[PDB]
Amino acid sequence: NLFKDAEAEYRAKGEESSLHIIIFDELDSVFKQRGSRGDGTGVGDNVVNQLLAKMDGVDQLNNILVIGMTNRKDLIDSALLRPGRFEVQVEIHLPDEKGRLQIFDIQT
Amino acid sequence: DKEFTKIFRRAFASRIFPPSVIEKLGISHVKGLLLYGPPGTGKTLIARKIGTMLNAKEPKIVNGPEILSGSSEENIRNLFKDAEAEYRAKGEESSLHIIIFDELDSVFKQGVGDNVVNQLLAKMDGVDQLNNILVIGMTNRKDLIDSALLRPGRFEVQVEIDEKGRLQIFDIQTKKMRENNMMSDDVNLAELAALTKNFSGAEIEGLVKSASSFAINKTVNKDIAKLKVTREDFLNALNDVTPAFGISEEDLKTCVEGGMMLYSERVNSILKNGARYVRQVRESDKSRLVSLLIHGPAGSGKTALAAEIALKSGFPFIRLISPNELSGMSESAKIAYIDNTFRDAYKSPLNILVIDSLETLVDWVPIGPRFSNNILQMLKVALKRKPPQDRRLLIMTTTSAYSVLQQMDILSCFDNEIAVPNMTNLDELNNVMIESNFLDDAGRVKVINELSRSCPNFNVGIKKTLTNIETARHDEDPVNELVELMTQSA
Ligand SMILES: Nc1ncnc2c1ncn2[C@@H]1O[C@H](COP(=O)(O)OP(=O)(O)OP(=O)(O)O)[C@@H](O)[C@H]1O
Repeated sequence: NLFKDAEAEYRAKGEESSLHIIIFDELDSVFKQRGSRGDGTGVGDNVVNQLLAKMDGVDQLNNILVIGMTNRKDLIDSALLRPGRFEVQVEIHLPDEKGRLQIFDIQT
Repeated sequence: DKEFTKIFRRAFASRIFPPSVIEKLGISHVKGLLLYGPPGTGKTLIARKIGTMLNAKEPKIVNGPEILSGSSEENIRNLFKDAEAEYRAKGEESSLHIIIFDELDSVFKQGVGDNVVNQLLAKMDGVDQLNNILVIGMTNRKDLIDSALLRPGRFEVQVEIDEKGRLQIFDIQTKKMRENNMMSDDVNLAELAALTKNFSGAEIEGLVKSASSFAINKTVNKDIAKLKVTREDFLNALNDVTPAFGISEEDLKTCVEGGMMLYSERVNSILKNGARYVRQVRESDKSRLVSLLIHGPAGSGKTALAAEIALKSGFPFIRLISPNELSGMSESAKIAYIDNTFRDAYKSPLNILVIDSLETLVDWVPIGPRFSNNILQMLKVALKRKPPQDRRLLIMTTTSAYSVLQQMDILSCFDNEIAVPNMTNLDELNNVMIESNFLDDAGRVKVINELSRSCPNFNVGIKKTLTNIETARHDEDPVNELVELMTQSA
């Protein structure tokens, strides 16, 4: 239900469609490994399948950029770490001394 | 092509004969074909091409993970309705139906994933004699396949899935940019192929996009006509993408990083003997296994010499077994790593294998004495095993504890020994000094005079000489350092 606006604008205006960006906080919360097992309600697996279907079989939606912020990459399902799905991964590490000075300046 | 011939000749031959003969004799057509290999080999491509090439029924492509849904069993059983009805209508005349299940191991692991197996096994064999259905199972991980399916009569045939092809796919990708006169002539595609050794198609697309990205950056902080992709972007973008392979040929090149000096003729003699043995292995058809031992005082330099001989050999296959690779492993892991390293040397017409510091692999310490008997026995057995038919090995092992090996009685396993004595005459020191351009002529003439009056017999290893020269270069370039230091290391 989140992608309806992008689909509508794409269908309406071809390549003139503006850029729509949606960002998923706490990505590892729901999209854990889809082979966890447990013999119970499967709503924790069809969620990944739905997102993967709307992200891979996009039907040529080329005006969407999803940003995912997390603290533990290892827990993310491996199926989403491949070309065409979350390609670029940027690591943010601890600041350097000059960055420390910049942060101190900004804070004060 | 070889697999393409095997699968066609052996499996897909029975259907050619007139149907009545098959019906009468009772010969049974092979049912299962398992194509396996690393990701990106194109297993899906081959699966698709097989159906069209053989003029078979339109393939039913179904994703492995999508199988997840009693409705899963309903789908599995419904899959076979068309083939069952078609065979019922005609019989032996039914056309060949092919079903491909991508990522078989995803759902067919050792309870939807169990009921699916139940349905498939119930339909596949027993009451049914449908020889018109061919199921192709493709998986990147062969070990994960259920044992219930790994048995005779099911998936009998297993098939395992280059530089030129890589260049061709590069051309395929580049066509659009090259045609529109936006590519500089300096870019050598073959060079990029030589750089990309362990990359798959998606990685190639990624490198293309990143290299273009650098050209994009060059413009943005109406001259769009000058947007050109340069070789520098291709060189720079290589840092983003990464492969998932490994090579040890580099390890055999770093061991000689310090280079040769030819400070004495015996070095040339040893090299000559090595080139003789390599030729002997190359030419004789009876000598299918040659073992050599290279022994000498510690620090004289033995790994570098063997690595040099191996690099001069030029054989298709060369490898090194060094302690560094085994560090941190448990015993049951070392014994398997050593076994695998040997088992991978029997798949090529000519092979060279180098073993480094034999006594260190065995964990020898003289206080006990303590050592690991299992690895010792494994190596002793391996060093005498003849390779399979028509394949030839050359093994060179380096050691520094000749006496210990004598005690263990392992010495009977080697065919010949080569001794490498460390330099003792000041002439060799002069050669090394001129080779290392340590000092001018006057200093290099005074050093010998200073030494001759203090230490007539030199007896120092080359490694120590090099390190001493390096450390003396800084404190006091004049002789007043070196002669002392070396006298201290005598
Ligand atoms: N025959 C040789 N001629 C010239 N340089 C050599 C020769 N052998 C070894 N060296 C130099 O010695 C350096 C280190 O020697 P190397 O590692 O082979 O010693 P080693 O005696 O095998 O060592 P270890 O003491 O670990 O048993 C190499 O970088 C190489 O440049």
